Amino acid sequence: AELTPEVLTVPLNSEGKTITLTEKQYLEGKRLFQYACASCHVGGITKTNPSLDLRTETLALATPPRDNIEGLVDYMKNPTTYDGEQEIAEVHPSLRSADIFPKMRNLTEKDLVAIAGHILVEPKILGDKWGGGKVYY
Amino acid sequence: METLKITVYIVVTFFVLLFVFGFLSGDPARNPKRK
Amino acid sequence: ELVNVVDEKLGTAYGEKIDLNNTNIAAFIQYRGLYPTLAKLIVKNAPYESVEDVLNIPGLTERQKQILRENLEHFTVTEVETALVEGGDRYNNGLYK
Amino acid sequence: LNPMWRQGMFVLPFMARLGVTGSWSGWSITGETGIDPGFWSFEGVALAHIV
Amino acid sequence: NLWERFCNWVTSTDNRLYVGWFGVIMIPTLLAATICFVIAFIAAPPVDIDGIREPVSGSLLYGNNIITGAVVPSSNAIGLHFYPIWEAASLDEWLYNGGPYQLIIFHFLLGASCYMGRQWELSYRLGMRPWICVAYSAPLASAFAVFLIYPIGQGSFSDGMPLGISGTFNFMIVFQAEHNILMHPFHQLGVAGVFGGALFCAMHGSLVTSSLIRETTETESANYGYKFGQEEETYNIVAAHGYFGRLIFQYASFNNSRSLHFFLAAWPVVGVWFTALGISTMAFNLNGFNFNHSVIDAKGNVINTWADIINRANLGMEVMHERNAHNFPLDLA
Amino acid sequence: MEVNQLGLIATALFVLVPSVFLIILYVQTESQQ
Amino acid sequence: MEVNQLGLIATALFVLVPSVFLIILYVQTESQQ
Amino acid sequence: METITYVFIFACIIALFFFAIFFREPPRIT
Amino acid sequence: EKLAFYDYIGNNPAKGGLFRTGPMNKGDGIAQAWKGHAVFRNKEGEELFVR
Amino acid sequence: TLTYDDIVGTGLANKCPTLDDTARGAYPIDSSQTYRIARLCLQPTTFLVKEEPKNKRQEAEFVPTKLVTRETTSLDQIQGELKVNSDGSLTFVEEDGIDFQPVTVQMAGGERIPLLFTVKNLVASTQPNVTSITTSTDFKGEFNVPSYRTANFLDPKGRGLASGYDSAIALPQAKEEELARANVKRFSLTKGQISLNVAKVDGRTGEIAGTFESEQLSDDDMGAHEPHEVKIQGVFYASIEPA
Ligand code: CLA
Ligand code: CLA
Ligand code: CLA
Ligand code: CLA
Ligand SMILES: CC(C)=CCC/C(C)=C/CC/C(C)=C/CC/C(C)=C/CC/C(C)=C\CC/C(C)=C/CC/C(C)=C/CC/C(C)=C\CC/C(C)=C\CC1=CC(=O)C(C)=C(C)C1=O
Ligand SMILES: CCCCCCCCCCCCCCCC(=O)OC[C@H](CO[C@@H]1O[C@H](CS(=O)(=O)O)[C@@H](O)[C@H](O)[C@H]1O)OC(=O)CCCCCCCCCCCCCCC
Ligand SMILES: CCCCCCCCCCCCCCCC(=O)OC[C@H](COP(=O)(O)OC[C@@H](O)CO)OC(=O)CCCCCCCCCCCCCCC
Ligand SMILES: CCCCCCCCCCCCO[C@@H]1O[C@H](CO)[C@@H](O[C@H]2O[C@H](CO)[C@@H](O)[C@H](O)[C@H]2O)[C@H](O)[C@H]1O
Ligand SMILES: CCCCCCCCCCCCO[C@@H]1O[C@H](CO)[C@@H](O[C@H]2O[C@H](CO)[C@@H](O)[C@H](O)[C@H]2O)[C@H](O)[C@H]1O
Ligand code: OEX
Ligand SMILES: [Ca+2]
Ligand SMILES: [Cl-]
Ligand SMILES: [Cl-]
Repeated sequence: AELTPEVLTVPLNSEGKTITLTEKQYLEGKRLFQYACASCHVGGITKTNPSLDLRTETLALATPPRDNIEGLVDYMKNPTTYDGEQEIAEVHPSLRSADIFPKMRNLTEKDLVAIAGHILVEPKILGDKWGGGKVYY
Repeated sequence: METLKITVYIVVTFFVLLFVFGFLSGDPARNPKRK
Repeated sequence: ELVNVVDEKLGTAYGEKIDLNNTNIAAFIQYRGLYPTLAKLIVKNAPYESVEDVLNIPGLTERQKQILRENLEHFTVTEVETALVEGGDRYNNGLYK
Repeated sequence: LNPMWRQGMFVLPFMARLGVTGSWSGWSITGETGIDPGFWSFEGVALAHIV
Repeated sequence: NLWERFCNWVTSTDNRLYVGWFGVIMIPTLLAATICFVIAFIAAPPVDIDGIREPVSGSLLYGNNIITGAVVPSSNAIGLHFYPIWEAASLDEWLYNGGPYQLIIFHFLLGASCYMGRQWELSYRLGMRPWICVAYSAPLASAFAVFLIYPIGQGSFSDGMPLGISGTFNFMIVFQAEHNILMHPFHQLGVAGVFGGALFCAMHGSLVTSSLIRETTETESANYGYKFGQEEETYNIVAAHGYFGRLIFQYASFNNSRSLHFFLAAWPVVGVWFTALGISTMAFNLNGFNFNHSVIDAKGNVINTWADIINRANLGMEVMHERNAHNFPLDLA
Repeated sequence: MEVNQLGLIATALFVLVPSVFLIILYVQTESQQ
Repeated sequence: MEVNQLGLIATALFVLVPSVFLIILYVQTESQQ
Repeated sequence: METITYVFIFACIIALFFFAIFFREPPRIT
Repeated sequence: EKLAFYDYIGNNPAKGGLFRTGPMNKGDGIAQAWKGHAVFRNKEGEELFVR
Repeated sequence: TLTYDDIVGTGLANKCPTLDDTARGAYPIDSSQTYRIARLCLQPTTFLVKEEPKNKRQEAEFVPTKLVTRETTSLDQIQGELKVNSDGSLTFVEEDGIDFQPVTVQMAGGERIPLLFTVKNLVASTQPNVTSITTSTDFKGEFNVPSYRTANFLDPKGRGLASGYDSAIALPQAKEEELARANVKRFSLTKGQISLNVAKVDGRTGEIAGTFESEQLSDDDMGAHEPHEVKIQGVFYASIEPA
């Protein structure tokens, strides 16, 4: 098995348009995920709220859907609850709360796209390990 | 419990004072070779 | 005579759908637009005589009522099991990932 | 209905005869509660004999 | 002067067992710890170790044998709080919360430290070189690590090692679950220390026994060929050196008895120092090596190693240990 | 506890037969001179 | 047959404790000359 | 019954400790 | 109930055996409750007494 | 006004607040104004356990016990609605608070009685025609006693109600009829009765204080054994605010 462009092909929007990430983009997304998110999102789970996770099905059932690149980038800019009824930027890292979350200060749009691409590609690589918790370790 | 606490404090203080003043009572002299 | 009530509840419709009177709130994650606001209202206002009485929760909006109507077929109502709802287990039943 | 002589107690009646009624675990062979036996419970007598 | 006579008696080398000033502290503390241990191991009521009103019975009268019996560590609700008898409202409360464990371990640790000091003291009174106490510092450091330092780092004397055989095994298994001690280099150095200590003990014993000089006939035991206090060496050091130098090569063999016996002292003592330090450093949660999901294929699939199998076993222990005591996802202490 | 019954006598024999054996060999050693 | 279990160990002790006693004395008598 | 056995064996071990310390063969230096 | 328990031949000390070992409870059981005094009558209704 | 550093370690945190000795007033109650209990504290001082006689009919009196779980027994921070009924009786319905404490008391002979000392879902009313809360006001009421262990508790053999084994796995071929009482855990919700006797009133600040006696059952070990009847006696304090 290799990191083929079919593996690195992920939804871009909710309409159905797709994008293909480069391996450098995927590796930079993994590095930035480990830098800014993995302390609470290691393995695709959420440490401080285990009932939600970063599985593609869970992101797809979110409001608005977060199973594409644009939805995940929008979440990184303006995070909300799962039903999209309240904004949670004061307790979740974001660009709009980069003053209280300093690790989000130097994140560019390309960094956000790479992080979103890593989040979307990791289940396709790891199977049930992504978001599975310690059962699948 | 209060009587027990005072008794244990007295016993411990007695043994610790024995230890301290015994090691102050010329312990380096009490060796077989020198002094 | 001596029966485990949780397994008996799994024998009912509690084991197939979301019971409005017994199920832990995290199960409301598995449908769109229920968690956490509508789920909090549903768990707060339980017990329910029937499923459609979830539309009569006070303070519901038109959008939330439409969301509940779209998930009406995913809900059941059973008798309130004491072991499932005591100790605050409807909010935290000790199961994480 | 289950006193000490029904239970094969041989040395418990002699301690009870000379005035040892209570136990460190709270009971009394007289059947009452509350009583503080002090050191001289049945266990205290047994410990004194071992020492 | 009564004080001069008492000082002469305490430091007297003519006593059958030497007392000394370290022994003036050591005898009451070790007597208290021993008496309380025997009484608690036979007759203590069950102890709520995890602080969750789930008492664990460790005494013989409450349904244990020698193997399963233990003095149960004090309650998790107590933590590192000092819990003497007079702090409890009654003896029933003190026994319920595991007060005997704190009494025994505090008296034992003080008495064993004074045992080390007493070893120095007697070596000084006899004109000996003083470093037997340094060798004894390795098991003493181990006792301090499992009874004091690990509770301090973890924040509760409930996480100290229970005073029992099966309680010791429980301590080992939960420790491997939480810290991966097998993958810690200090524990590996400790295993090298104890395996090498057993190896070099068997080696030195067999090499000396092999080179014993013929002093007896075939009927009697060879041990009667040595007389206590004799001046001549009872075995041929050169013959043992010739054997062991032909067994491996000449320069792997000690021809110096003093260097050999220093090596015999030094190898297990340094190894046990390192494993005691491993227990203490894991008490501050600096755990053994974590190689979980270290080997990754070209696509990104996890290729399991033996470390992943160890991780599966550790996960089983982790999710089953103290099965009612955890309310939250992370076992942070 | 519902323990094995023979576990008493076995344990007793496990103490008794070797110990007295050693005791025999000790006492006859002491009476030699 | 519902016999006393302790009887077995009792019988064994009744055999063993005095018998080995005699054996001890006899053996230490034989090694005296 | 089993508790009595364990305590008996332990007490025999402690008695043996006493005799091995205070009634040992004296090391006679030759 | 204690007075009635004294009036019972199982508590007579001259009813045991040389090799009937153990407590008195090992013999007839552990006493739980007095069943009450039994009065026997015939069909006429005259009171009858057990020897 | 004692800070936390003045209180920690001393045991005063388990004590209910006391009213002054020169305070025996009356707190007026308007039938239109709604009232709340802003703070209800219950400090138990005595646990009595009903003995179980061997015979079917006996005295069956309560015996004293020794607390072994230290100063972890008081219920505090309890809030509720204090409504006025049409009969003039005042009804207290609790809503939330620290309304339960697990308590283990030791009977003579070493036996331990765990119980969930609780006033969970307490509804307590007075006698009719109470227009002012005085030192003769009494609150008689009932509460729910849930199971001492909840459904996720695992027994030493790993059996439980909502989690765990359903059989004795270490006896794979033993008969399961004799072990059905231990294998099948049951959740019990019993009823308790409590009487709160007002003894001191502060008509200015709205505070009342007095004594309580409650009756409930002890822990049944998820239906393994029968519970014991427990009577709890102590003092209480309640702050009554106009809502
Ligand atoms: C060699 C004597 C000795 C020593 C050192 C100890 C030591 C101890 N006992 Mg103890 N005990 C002893 C004999 C001794 N016991 C005997 C003979 C009995 C039977 C009567 C008991 C019965 C007993 C009970 C029943 C209990 C203890 C407890 C304790 C602990 C705390 C005691 C305390 O608070 O004292 C405080 C008193 C002092 C600190 C005295 C101060 C006097 C000097 C100035 C010391 C200053 C301290 C400073 C660090 C300097 C140290 C000396 C320095 C030169 C190194 C402690 C480990 C308790 C325990 O284990 O709790 C868990 C407990 O409950 N003991
Ligand atoms: C083949 C496999 C193997 C081997 C060889 C070892 C070897 C060792 N392990 Mg280890 N371990 C293993 C597998 C193994 N382990 C596995 C699989 C696990 C996971 C379950 C662990 C988990 C584990 C833990 C958690 C710990 C060890 C420890 C140790 C060390 C114990 C020896 C020691 O500290 O002595 C030193 C001496 C003592 C401990 C005794 C102190 C004696 C005091 C000072 C005096 C006592 C006096 C006494 C009461 C009275 C005497 C009676 C009479 C004369 C009066 C040793 C290096 C321990 C360690 O590192 O030690 C700190 C430790 O805590 N292991
Ligand atoms: C096939 C047999 C075998 C071999 C070769 C080893 C070898 C080893 N084990 Mg191991 N082990 C074995 C069986 C074996 N084990 C079994 C059956 C068990 C129980 C299931 C264990 C349990 C065990 C544990 C729990 C641990 C080890 C550890 C170790 C390492 C250090 C141990 C040590 O110093 O021993 C004492 C022996 C000596 C001090 C003598 C020296 C031996 C060295 C290693 C050989 C050097 C020879 C040299 C390289 C050859 C060329 C020389 C020439 C140029 C002159 C070592 C690699 C430890 C470890 O993982 O360390 C990293 C450790 O923690 N073992
Ligand atoms: C004055 C002596 C005496 C008395 C009256 C009692 C009385 C009692 N004991 Mg007790 N006991 C004693 C000494 C005594 N004990 C001693 C010294 C010990 C330590 C070994 C014990 C250990 C003990 C235990 C462990 C138990 C009792 C129990 C009992 C009760 C039941 C009695 C029973 O089953 O007897 C049975 C008696 C016999 C079967 C008679 C034995 C007859 C011998 C074997 C005849 C020997 C013949 C001889 C070999 C012939 C030699 C001939 C040769 C010279 C030619 C009873 C209250 C039991 C009880 O219920 O307690 C709760 C119990 O469990 N006792
Ligand atoms: C077809 C073919 C090839 C045929 C074979 C025929 C042929 C001619 C072959 C020969 C050629 C040849 C050798 C072949 C090459 C193959 C070869 C290299 C084999 C590999 C061998 C191998 C795998 C390993 C062997 C090396 C090995 C075991 C090393 C271990 C070294 C080791 C750890 C030693 C340390 C020992 C030590 C320092 C500690 C001991 C301390 C101690 C307690 C004892 C010492 C001691 C104690 C006493 O108490 C007394 C009193 C004395 C005094 C004393 O000292
Ligand atoms: C449960 C609560 C109750 C507990 C009960 C405890 C009460 C203790 C009472 C002690 C009474 C005396 C008995 C000891 C006598 C003795 O030992 O003879 C040996 C000699 C006798 O006195 C020596 O011998 C001579 C005396 S004599 O002439 O032989 O009589 C004398 O000349 C010499 O100076 C003197 O040193 O004693 C000595 O050698 C010096 C004192 C050493 C004794 C230390 C005790 C052991 C402590 C070990 C701690 C851990 C133990 C754990 C178990 C494995
Ligand atoms: C006669 C030997 C019997 C051995 C049986 C047990 C073997 C154990 C397994 C192998 C171990 C190898 C180590 C030997 C090491 C070795 O090399 O030994 C050799 C040694 C004899 O060597 P030497 O002739 O040099 O004698 C050495 C003397 O100088 C002593 O210093 O043998 C013995 O003395 C051992 C005797 C048995 C010791 C154990 C006794 C077992 C008792 C168990 C309880 C019985 C209860 C019975 C209940 C009914
Ligand atoms: C909690 C304890 C710590 C506080 C107290 C200690 C503070 C330091 C003050 C120093 C006191 C030392 O005082 C010390 O006492 C002993 C007892 O009289 C003296 O006297 C001793 O002398 C010789 C040894 O030289 C002995 O044979 C003699 O029997 C003995 O009396 C010491 O010569 C003196 O040095
Ligand atoms: C190395 C030997 C040292 C000495 C050991 C012997 C000392 C005397 C022991 C007396 C023990 C009491 O007496 C003996 O007790 C055991 C229980 O313990 C009883 O046994 C009874 O109870 C157990 C439960 O404990 C039941 O499972 C068992 O079926 C039943 O028989 C015996 O019927 C009785 O005879
Ligand atoms: O106590 Mn004894 O072990 Ca140390 O981790 Mn947390 O706490 Mn419990 O769990 Mn895992
Ligand atoms: Ca009143
Ligand atoms: Cl555990
Ligand atoms: Cl937790």
